[PDB]
Amino acid sequence: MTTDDLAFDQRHILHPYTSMTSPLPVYPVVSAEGCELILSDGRRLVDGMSSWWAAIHGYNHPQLNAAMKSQIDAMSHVMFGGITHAPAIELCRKLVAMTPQPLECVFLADSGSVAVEVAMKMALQYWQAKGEARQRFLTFRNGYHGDTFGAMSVCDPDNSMHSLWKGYLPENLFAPAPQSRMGEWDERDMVGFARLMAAHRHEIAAVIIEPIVQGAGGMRMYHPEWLKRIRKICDREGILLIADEIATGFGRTGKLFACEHAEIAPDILCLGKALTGGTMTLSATLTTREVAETISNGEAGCFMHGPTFMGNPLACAAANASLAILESGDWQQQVADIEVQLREQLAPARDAEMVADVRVLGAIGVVETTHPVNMAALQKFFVEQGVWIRPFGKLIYLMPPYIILPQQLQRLTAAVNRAVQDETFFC
Amino acid sequence: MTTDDLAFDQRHILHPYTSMTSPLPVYPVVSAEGCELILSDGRRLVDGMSSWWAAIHGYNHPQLNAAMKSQIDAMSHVMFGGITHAPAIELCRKLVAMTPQPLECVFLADSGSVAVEVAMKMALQYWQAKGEARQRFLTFRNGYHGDTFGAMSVCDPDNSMHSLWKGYLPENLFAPAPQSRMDGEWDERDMVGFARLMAAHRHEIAAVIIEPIVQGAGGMRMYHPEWLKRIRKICDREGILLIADEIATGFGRTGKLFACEHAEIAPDILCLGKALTGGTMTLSATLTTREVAETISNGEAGCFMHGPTFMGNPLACAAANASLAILESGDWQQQVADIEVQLREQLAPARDAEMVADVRVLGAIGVVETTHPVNMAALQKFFVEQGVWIRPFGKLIYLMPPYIILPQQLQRLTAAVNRAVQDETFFC
Ligand SMILES: Cc1ncc(COP(=O)(O)O)c(CNC2C=CC(CC[C@H](N)C(=O)O)C=C2)c1O
Ligand SMILES: Cc1ncc(COP(=O)(O)O)c(CNC2C=CC(CC[C@H](N)C(=O)O)C=C2)c1O
Ligand code: NA
Ligand code: NA
Repeated sequence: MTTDDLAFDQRHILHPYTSMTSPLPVYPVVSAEGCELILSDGRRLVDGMSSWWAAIHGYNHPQLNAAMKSQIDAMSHVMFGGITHAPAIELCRKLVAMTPQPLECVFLADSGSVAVEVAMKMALQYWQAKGEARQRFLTFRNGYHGDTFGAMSVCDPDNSMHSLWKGYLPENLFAPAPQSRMGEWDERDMVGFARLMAAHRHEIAAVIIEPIVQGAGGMRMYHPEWLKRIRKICDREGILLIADEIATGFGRTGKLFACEHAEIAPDILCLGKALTGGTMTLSATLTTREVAETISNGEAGCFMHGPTFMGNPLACAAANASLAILESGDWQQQVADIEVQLREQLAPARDAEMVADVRVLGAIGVVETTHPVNMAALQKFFVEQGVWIRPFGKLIYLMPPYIILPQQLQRLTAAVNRAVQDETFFC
Repeated sequence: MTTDDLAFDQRHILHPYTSMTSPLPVYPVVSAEGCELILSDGRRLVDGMSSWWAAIHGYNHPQLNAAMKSQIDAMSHVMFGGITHAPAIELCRKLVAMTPQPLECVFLADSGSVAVEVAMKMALQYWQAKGEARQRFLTFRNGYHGDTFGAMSVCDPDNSMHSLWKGYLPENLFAPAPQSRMDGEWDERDMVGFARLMAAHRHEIAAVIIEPIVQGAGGMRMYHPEWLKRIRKICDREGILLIADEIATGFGRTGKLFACEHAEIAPDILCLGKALTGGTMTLSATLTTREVAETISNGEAGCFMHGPTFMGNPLACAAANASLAILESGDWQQQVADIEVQLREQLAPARDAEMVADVRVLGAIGVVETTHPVNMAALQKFFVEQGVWIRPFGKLIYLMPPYIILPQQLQRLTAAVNRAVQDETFFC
C-alpha cells in the first residue's frame, strides 16, 4: 500500500463512526495470523480486540480456512428461495442443539443489526397475528443493538444520540440501566423497571436486552438475578423476551451463551460476530415454534422478511467450522484462564490516577477511566508497544481471541497499565 | 443430502417470505458451476435467476474463486475501525472511477437493506446539519428498498403490507408508480402526482428515493428514462437530494453499467449490492458526494453515525474487485445486448397466450406477466422437470440469467416459459 493508496482511503473511504474531515490515523494491515495483525511495513501487533469481538479463534485459522475454501469449490452462494443446502442445514442443526430446547426455529440473516430487526419484526408480527395491540419495546438504558432504524430505536437514547432522529424513531420504553453488578443484588434496583411494566404491560410486544454485559453502551456487567426476574415478569405478563447475544454469545462471558448465567431461555435469541469466527458477516435469530407458527398462521401467511443473500453457503460453512472448534470444549478453560489473568494483571490499574473502575468477566477486561480517552494518541501509543487496542469514550478494554498466549495477553495488560499512568493520553 | 435433512429444513429453518406451517417443497442444491445448479439427486438445472440478480458471472467462476482463496490466505477479515486494507482501497477506487464524477465518497456495508438505511441516515444527518426541518422521503409506489425498518418505510405500502406495522413505521410520501414505459412514449400527464406532492411538501423532504428504470420486487416494471431526467432537474431546483437504489440494476443488468445512464443523470446518493460481489457473498456500498459527506461530519455528531462490525470485510472486497475486473473487459456490453435481442425474440410469442397480460424486456431482464397468480408448488416442479431453475413470483414469470449464458441455455429458459403459460394448469 503506497502513500497515494493511504491518501485515497483518507479522502474517499468512509470509516465506521469517524469524521470525513477530521479523520484520525489509520493503520494499513496486509495480513493476519494467530493473534497478530501484520502492518504494511512489517510491524506485528498482538490483537486485543478480536476485530470487534468476533475473531474468537484468531486469524488464518486452519479449520476456518479449509471449510471456506472447500465451500467455494462447491458453490460460494446460491439463493435460498425454494432451495436449501448442506451448510445451512448443518449450521441450523448446531444452533438448535446448542441453545435452550424451546429455541428450535432459525432465521439466518446478514448482520447483527439485521438480526435485531428480524427479532423486532418477529415480536410485532406475532402480536399482530394474535390480534393484540402491542408495539412497544421495553429495554435498558445503556443498551446497544445496532445501527439500522429499528435497532437504533432500542439503543440508549443518550449514547446513540436519539436527538438526531427525534421524530423518525418510534418511542420505546427505557428502564434504568441495571445497577447491581455481576456483586450483590439490591431490590431497590427493580423499582424503575417495575414502574414501566405496570404502566405499559398491555402494550409491550417484547423486552429486549443484552444479557449480563451491555457492550458498546458502556461495557457494564450486571447481576444475573435481573434475567431471572425479567424472564419471570415476561412469563406472567405474556410478553416476549429477546436476548441480544451478538456480542456475548459463543463463550465470551465464560458460558456458551450469557443467558446461562441465570439459567433462563429467551423467546427470541440474536446471534452474530463470533458465529463465523469473525471471518465474514452472518447472523442468526432463533425463536420458538409458538412464535414461528403463529406468525405464519396470521394474515400475512409467513414471517415477512428475506434478504438476498439469506443462508449464504460460504458464510454458513465458516460458521459450521467456528462452532466445530467450540465443540472441542477447550474454550471453557481458555476463557476461565483469561479471566484469571485479566483480573490479576488489570488490578494495578486501580492505583492509577486516571482510573475510575476495573472489571472483568470471562474474556472481557475493562479499565474505565475518569476522563475521555484521546483515541488517536492512545492507539498510536499502543501500536508503538506492538499491540492493537481500540479504546473509546472512557473505556480501555480487552476482548482477545480465546487462543491468545499468556505472554501475548501480558503485553496487552502491561500496555493498558502503562497507558493509564498518564494524563498524556486523555481528554 | 438425505430426506431427514429435508425434514429438518422444513420444520426448523425459515426461508425468505414463506410459511412455516404450510411449507412448499424446496430443492436441495449440492453445487453449482457455469450457468448450472446441481441438485443433490444429480439433476442439473440451467439457472434463469442468477440467484436473484447477483450471479452475473455465473457460478464457480475461476477468477472469483482465485481472488477469494488468495484473500483468505492473507486475511478473510479484520476490523475497519482505525484500520484500512488493500482490498477495500482497490474496490473504492474502482467504485469511484466507474460511477458519475460527483460520487466520490464510499461507505461500505453488509447488505442492500443496510446500504439503503445508510443512504437515508445520510439524508437525515445532511439536513440536520444545515439546520433544516426535513425528515420525509418522497418515493414512488411499487418501489422496494429492503426489509429493515427504515427501508420498509419507503417500500410500497400495499405490496409490503404496511398495515402490519401501522403506527410503528413513519409515513413517507408516495407518488404514483411511473406509467410511461421504457418501450414506449413519454406522457407529460405522468408527472402530475409527483409534481403535486413536491409542491405541497418540498419543504419537509430530505430526499427523493427511487429504483432507476426498473422497479424490481414491486412488479418488475420498466419505465421511461424521462422520469429520471425530470426527477434530477426537480431535485436540483428544490435543493433536495436524490437517492438512486441500484442494488438490483447496477453493474450492467439493464444494458448500461448503471441504470441512471439511461437518463445520463447522477444521483447525490447511490446504493449498490448484489452483482457487486458477482453474487458470491453479501456486500453493499453507498456512495455520495463530497458535499454530503463533509456536511454530515461538521454536524453536531462530528461524523456519519454508522459502522457495522464487518464493515469493509477484506474477503467480500476481494470478490467484488474480481467481479468488477471481469466487467472491465467490457465483454458484458455485447453479452447483455445479445441476451436482450434473444429475450425479445423468444418471449414475443408468449404475448399470444391467453394467460399472458404483458411481455417486457430490458437488457438481461425478461418478464412475462400473467393474468392470474402462479401455483408455486406446481409451476416450480414443472420448471425443474424441464431442467431449468426459474422462480416465479405472483403474476411474474421472469428471467434475469448470468451474462455468460449460452444461447442454447437461454433458449431452454424461454422455451420453458412459453410452455408454462400455454394453458391454465399452473395458475392460482
Ligand atoms: C450487542 C450487539 N448487538 C448488535 C450489534 C450490531 O451488529 P452489526 O453486525 O450490525 O454491527 C452489535 C455491534 N457491536 C459493536 C461493537 C463495537 C462498536 C464500536 C465500539 C466503539 N464505539 C468504537 O468506535 O470502537 C459498535 C458495535 C452488538 O454489540
Ligand atoms: C432494489 C433493491 N433494493 C434493496 C434491496 C435489499 O437488499 P438486501 O440485500 O437487504 O435484501 C434489494 C434486494 N432485496 C430483495 C428484493 C426482492 C425481494 C422479493 C423476492 C420475491 N419475494 C421472490 O420470491 O421472487 C426480496 C428482497 C433490491 O432489489
Ligand atoms: Na435450541
Ligand atoms: Na464516481
